[PDB]
Amino acid sequence: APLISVEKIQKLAQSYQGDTRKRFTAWGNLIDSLKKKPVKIQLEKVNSFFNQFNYETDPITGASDDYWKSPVEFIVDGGGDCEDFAIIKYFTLVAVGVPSDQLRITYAASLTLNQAHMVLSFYPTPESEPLILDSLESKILKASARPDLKPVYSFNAEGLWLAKTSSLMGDSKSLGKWDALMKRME
Repeated sequence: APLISVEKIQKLAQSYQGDTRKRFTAWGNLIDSLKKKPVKIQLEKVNSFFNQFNYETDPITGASDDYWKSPVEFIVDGGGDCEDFAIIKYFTLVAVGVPSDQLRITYAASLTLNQAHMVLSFYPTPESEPLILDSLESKILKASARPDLKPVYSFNAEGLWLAKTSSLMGDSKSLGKWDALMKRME
């Protein structure tokens, strides 16, 4: 189960220069600063730190790009699409100590944009309404406060779940891009 660590990040920073090196250093400092902080602060600061980056879209569809970026690729490129934002936020939150089973990257239909839109969902308990960490909204809001998002499926390092339409947990590796992304991280 692939890992982000401050030590790995510090070494990565040294292999780059200029603003790219600074981005790696800032990412590791973020992770160090958020350990043993209140969950809500962990969520907020990971959300806000990454929300500053370049938001990419496919210039033809206006939606997400085909390729899924690992956290290191996101840092190197200085950004990515909505899916890439959710992915780096996920791995960073696991790194600061939020239990992975409370985090599910969520593929949703945007009823307002008329296109797919990915976010990170945080579940206080499995039967709670999730809190939505988004790249097109600075606030973290409950699912019911985001009626513009209709979840389709969600996933993390461990599993895959279809949105209702408790459920059977598929293998996360059956998402080809996700399985490949996690291997790239090894």
